[PDB]
Amino acid sequence: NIQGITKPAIRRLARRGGVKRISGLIYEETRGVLKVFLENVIRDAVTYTEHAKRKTVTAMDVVYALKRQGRTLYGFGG
Amino acid sequence: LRDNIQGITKPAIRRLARRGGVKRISGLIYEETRGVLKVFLENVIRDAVTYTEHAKRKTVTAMDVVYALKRQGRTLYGFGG
Amino acid sequence: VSRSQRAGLQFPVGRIHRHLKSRTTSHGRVGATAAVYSAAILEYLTAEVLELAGNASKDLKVKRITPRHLQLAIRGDEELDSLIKATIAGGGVIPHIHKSLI
Amino acid sequence: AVSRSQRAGLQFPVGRIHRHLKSRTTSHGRVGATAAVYSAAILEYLTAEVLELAGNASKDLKVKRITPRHLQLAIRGDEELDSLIKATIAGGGVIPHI
Amino acid sequence: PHRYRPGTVALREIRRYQKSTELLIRKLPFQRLVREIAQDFKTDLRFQSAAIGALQEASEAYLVGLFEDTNLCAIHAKRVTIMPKDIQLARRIRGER
Amino acid sequence: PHRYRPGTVALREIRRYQKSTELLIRKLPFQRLVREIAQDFKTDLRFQSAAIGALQEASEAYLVGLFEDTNLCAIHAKRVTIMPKDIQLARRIRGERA
Amino acid sequence: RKESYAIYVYKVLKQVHPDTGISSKAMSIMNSFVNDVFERIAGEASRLAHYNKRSTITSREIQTAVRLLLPGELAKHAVSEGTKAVTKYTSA
Amino acid sequence: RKESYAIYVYKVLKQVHPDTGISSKAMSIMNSFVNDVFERIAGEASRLAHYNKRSTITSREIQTAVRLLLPGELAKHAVSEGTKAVTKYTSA
DNA sequence: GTGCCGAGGCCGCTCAATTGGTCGTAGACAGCTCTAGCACCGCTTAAACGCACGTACGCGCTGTCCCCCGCGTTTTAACCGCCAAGGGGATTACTCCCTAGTCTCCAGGCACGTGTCAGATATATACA
DNA sequence: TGTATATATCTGACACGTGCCTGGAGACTAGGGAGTAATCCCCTTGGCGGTTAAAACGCGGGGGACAGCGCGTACGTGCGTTTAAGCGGTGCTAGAGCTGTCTACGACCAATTGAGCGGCCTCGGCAC
Repeated sequence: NIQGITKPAIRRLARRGGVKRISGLIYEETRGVLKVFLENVIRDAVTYTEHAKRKTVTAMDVVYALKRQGRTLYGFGG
Repeated sequence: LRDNIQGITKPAIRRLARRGGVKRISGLIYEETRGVLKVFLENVIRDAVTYTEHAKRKTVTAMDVVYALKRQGRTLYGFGG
Repeated sequence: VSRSQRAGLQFPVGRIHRHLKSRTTSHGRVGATAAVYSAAILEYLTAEVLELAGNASKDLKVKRITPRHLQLAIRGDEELDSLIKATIAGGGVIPHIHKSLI
Repeated sequence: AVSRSQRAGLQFPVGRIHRHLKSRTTSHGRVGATAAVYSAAILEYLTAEVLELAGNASKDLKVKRITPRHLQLAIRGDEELDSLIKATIAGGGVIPHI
Repeated sequence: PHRYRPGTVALREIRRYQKSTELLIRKLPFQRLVREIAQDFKTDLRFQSAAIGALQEASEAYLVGLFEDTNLCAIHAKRVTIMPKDIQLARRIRGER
Repeated sequence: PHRYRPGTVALREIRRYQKSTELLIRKLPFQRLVREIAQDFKTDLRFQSAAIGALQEASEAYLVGLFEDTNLCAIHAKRVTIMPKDIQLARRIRGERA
Repeated sequence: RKESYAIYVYKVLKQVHPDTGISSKAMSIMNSFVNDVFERIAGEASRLAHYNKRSTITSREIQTAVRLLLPGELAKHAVSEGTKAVTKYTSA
Repeated sequence: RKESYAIYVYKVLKQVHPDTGISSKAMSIMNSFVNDVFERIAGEASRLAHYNKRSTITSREIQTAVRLLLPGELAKHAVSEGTKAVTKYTSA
């Protein structure tokens, strides 16, 4: 499912940061960097869910997992 | 104890650049390295004063430097005991 | 007579004192003196964010506080950016354009 | 009579770890007996992992005692041991990169 | 018959997406990627409705913040267009690698 | 005479300072710098014998790690000599203000 | 059941900017900021009693964690605003 | 008076490399590493019970905090080594 | 190979590990109530893939200043060891008065239902 | 041709005010944290004057930085038109959450006897 992010989807993300010209090989590199960062948050949410003997990832499992990495996100109960 | 910013000489910064992998060093590096180190040193020294005044003490012990460096993110080992 | 009106604060004193005794530690004791100073720090930090966010709302002719104004007030200030190092959901970043891209 | 560390086959003290846990976290909580045995195995496995890589590199420099310099190369040289130990060893230097 | 200069259209999108607060990445392709990665750790996993919006807000904020430091490396090297090698340079200083 | 080329002498210092774990910055000039900063926070302050060495080990480790990320910006910009403008670029990614 | 600060944030806004309001999305942002600060104040003050061989946490441990978590500037104004309610609550 | 791990570090080294030794500068590095890990294990396991409405820390909380702190690989080997001493201590 | 001060192994002292016994109240797991998760029906129209052709960033080559390396006389002030006087950290004994813990009294706080205006749609004109 | 400004509209959702139940507040007594003085003697700061590492000023000339002419291929802008995002919803039943009962297994308390801290001494690792 690595083909979820299309080409114009990555271009829209670079316009917010301040990137004018985007190379053609950026779409091939952005998918690899995002997959590495996503592997640390998804795996951390599985361990937090199995500790409570639950099979459904709740909304609080993502907040408690992102606090240890440093990217604290608000607006989701904490 | 006045104008002690001239302690870091020119060859003192050259010894620290060779450990990382810096070949040639510019002339304006000495004027910028002293200002960067002064900003970083102002966060660890100030944090050690607050930790010492809480115990009603006047001398900065060795334990106050380790507790102040752990909160900033630069944990230093060896001086723990 | 509640303990919040006697000290001149809007934060609950009994709630903060009850929460502090249920964290750390077992041998540690949290008296009534620590609850008064703890409610003053949370109230001053709350009014400081609402003051900077409420000033920018008067420029767009709006009434309710939007999450977009909360990001421009926290990230735009050089004193509240190092303290609040989180991420506001639904606010974006500060619109900045470099001079080498014009 | 019989120590708790000898029955479990570990070298770390079990009574010292269980005693220090009750003074930290939490207030109105209790520390289970099974938690002290599992905590002694984590500190023992991490200790032997650093000493294993440091002892092999120290045998090549015709030295017997473990120097603080070899302890830095055994941690910073390993990729898995670099992200876990994010501190700074006093008197060890960095990896000679050129 | 009427074509703009290569640079005026790209500059108009900077002042538009920076003011909006909606999500840039869609929700359907992003939901299928999370279920695939989580399937390797635990099979037959489920996600709540609010759990999808929490992961999307952190993924978009991380990609936007990373592009800010990545574009600074191109201007510092007397360039304008970003390069794939500039991502690994900024990730090494931050501590990701 | 026996004048070496400008380049073969600077490379020898990289393989020498990286092997020894000695202190690069001196102790006497660095002691007067700490007392000047701590004079505005609280007057009549003292420092122990081990407290001075702890602050010196952290200052050398911070300057060494800062020069590693700064030297990488020169190779990306097709340069060799470091510049003061390259130091502010690496400090912005880590999050160091001012 | 749900112990939050949804009734205390709107009271402070009415004392400074009475001609303003709040939304459902903006309520969770201000509520998460207060909970994150309280976790850092109680966490920093807990280590002060253990490192100094103490137990009873009074008003001295709360003021110590203010100057440590704040890089000055705003930390000075919190001292005058914190001690104003302590003396008023005792001398009453 | 001085509760440290100066007698337990040298015992593990004798079981792997008996022809080696230790110094005073190297003992402070290994002692500070165990103290820093123990402060992170108890700190991570404390939030596992409060967020799930619990008050007892058993063997399930220590194993859960291992995978959360360790970036895999070494976290898998600690499970087989941790559970080996738990069953041996109970079934004895 | 030649010299000096830290590491390994002993004896002794006394903090706190380990046993047995009694009983509070955490949490294992029995069944029941009913939120909101997963899979699939199809119309409407945003946005993704494919690809035409100039436009203007990245590329490499090579001047010519004026960057700061490399080597050596003279110089400022660091490291070394040892002297004497008194700041303010250490653990050591006593009682004031902080704040943990028990019932009873009665209001702050917070779930659900209720009006009507904040600010989102997308039609207008007048400009940047 | 491209973003603001303007009056109009639409119905989701913020603010208001009760119904009722925890969990805030107050008087009281029990007992241990740490008030703030009273002690000995750790190891900070300041003093002198030797030796000899390494800091500072100045020399000549290699090879670094980065101005600017111009080859040639990657990617900006936009018409045409593939195929899957998102909207209106309806049915089935996983497994989150709240409330029961009564056994599994830590805390507290109080006499034993061995783990391990502090101070000694003899090499025997590794510094010049």
